[PDB]
Amino acid sequence: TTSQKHRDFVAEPMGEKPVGSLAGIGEVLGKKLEERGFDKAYVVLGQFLVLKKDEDLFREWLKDTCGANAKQSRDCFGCLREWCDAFL
Amino acid sequence: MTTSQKHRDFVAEPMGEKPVGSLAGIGEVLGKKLEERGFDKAYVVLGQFLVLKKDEDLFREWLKDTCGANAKQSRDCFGCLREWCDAFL
Repeated sequence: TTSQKHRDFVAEPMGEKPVGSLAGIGEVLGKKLEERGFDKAYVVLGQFLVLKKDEDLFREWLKDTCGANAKQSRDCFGCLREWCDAFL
Repeated sequence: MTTSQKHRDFVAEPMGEKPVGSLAGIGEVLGKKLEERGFDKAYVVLGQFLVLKKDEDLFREWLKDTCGANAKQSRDCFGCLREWCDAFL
């Protein structure tokens, strides 16, 4: 199952969308990401790609960086993976 | 058109699993050094470009530090990723 936020994100180029457009990334997680330099969705895409799309390493990085729980990191990973399948 | 045919072929379509050598400015010598440092697919270099927030100075310096690229090579590589992003990101 997936949220509408996921489906909205995977359907279109992300351009300059903020980090909060990513599935799983709510207001709390977004503030922390912004505070650490990840202010737009594409910067988080960048990390996903530097980590060679590795699910375990990306979800752990998201936990260490902004405190995402398992569901939140699962949803964020899945939205980036499906976005890449469509556009990359 | 003053770009390389490599640039044009790269920016014309999604990059998928293209090797790092498909990037403009990345010949066999630079490509090997990038591959040895774990940057084996073009999208991994895109990743670094994006984590650096598309900053030319930071990205070109990273490329120089990582594979020894010269100014022309690093400018070609940045320009190709910049225009790819403008087209597809």
